[PDB]
Amino acid sequence: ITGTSTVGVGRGVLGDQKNINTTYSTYYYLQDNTRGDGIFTYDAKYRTTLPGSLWADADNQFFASYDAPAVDAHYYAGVTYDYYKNVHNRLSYDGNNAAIRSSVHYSQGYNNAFWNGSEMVYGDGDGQTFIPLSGGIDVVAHELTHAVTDYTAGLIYQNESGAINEAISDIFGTLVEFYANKNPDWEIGEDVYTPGISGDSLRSMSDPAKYGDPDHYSKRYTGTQDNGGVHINSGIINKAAYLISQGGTHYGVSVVGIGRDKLGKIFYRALTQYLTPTSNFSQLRAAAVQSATDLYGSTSQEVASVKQAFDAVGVK
Ligand SMILES: CC(C)C[C@H](NC(=O)[C@H](CC(C)C)NP(=O)(O)CNC(=O)OCc1ccccc1)C(=O)O
Ligand SMILES: [Ca+2]
Ligand SMILES: [Ca+2]
Ligand SMILES: [Ca+2]
Ligand SMILES: [Ca+2]
Ligand SMILES: [Zn+2]
Repeated sequence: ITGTSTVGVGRGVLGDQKNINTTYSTYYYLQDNTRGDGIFTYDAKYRTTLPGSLWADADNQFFASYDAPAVDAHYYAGVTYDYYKNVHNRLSYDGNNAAIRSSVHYSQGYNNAFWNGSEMVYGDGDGQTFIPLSGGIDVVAHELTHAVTDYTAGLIYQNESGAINEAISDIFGTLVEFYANKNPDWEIGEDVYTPGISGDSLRSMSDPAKYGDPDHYSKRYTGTQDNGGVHINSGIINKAAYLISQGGTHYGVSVVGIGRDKLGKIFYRALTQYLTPTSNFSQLRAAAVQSATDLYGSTSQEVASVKQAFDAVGVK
């Protein structure tokens, strides 16, 4: 859409008011011209045909219930773009300011969100297991991060490399949640999962076992479902990442925490410089150790904490 940049206001999934970047040309569109080559939000209209229609509104006010998921997918994708640029100096997912596209209201009662190889897609949930998925900033950043991985390490979505792929998305989705300071935690999907149950979440990084996911390599899923447990074995890496940042004693192994910022720095560098499509857990350990060495020196505390964390979850 060619037109004039403006700013509209709307209400998100959780009922919060926010300003969003729009474009005016007869109608007001969900097109943000301020970030890279743009952020574009589409209406999939309860269908599965993608991307749908670029989102058009007559008055630049998005307070209708149908508007909510579009407001949050659009705003959160801008925050995520900002985190990557400001913290890691990366311009969009491809590092060259590629336009970011998202489609909301996909299918009917769809309990998921995904990156399709080219855009982000968000279900509205069935109203019980989930509310519209774009209302969770960690969900939005998890999605966008699948694009970053695809453009960098290219981790195949199955078995060990696939669980690394999932852990990266959970790790950066949590870092983005802390960055925006939106009631941050080490849990995934809490803001959009089981609207009737308080206190739960989809996965836990602090204690993956809480929901039945492994927190040690010896408890790894060896089966075939979920692409060989990509959403299951990611718990082993999630736990390692939480220990590096926060510290703690796990299975008798003590880790001194080095904080989130450094965790982000070491993970980003492993991702963009050392990981490959087929990397396994043991290769990730080597990658993280080498990144920390590059950044802080072989004899630093940072390197020491990375080794301890991996030894705690039984990776190597
Ligand atoms: C019950 C669901 C939410 C759990 C799980 N999905 C998830 O954990 C998150 C959403 C979550 C952060 C809210 N979605 P995802 O990005 O991991 C699903 N992606 C996904 O399955 O991607 C594979 C794919 C490749 C190419 C084209 C299309 C799809 C799953 O698919 O098993
Ligand atoms: Ca309107
Ligand atoms: Ca939170
Ligand atoms: Ca969270
Ligand atoms: Ca809940
Ligand atoms: Zn994922």
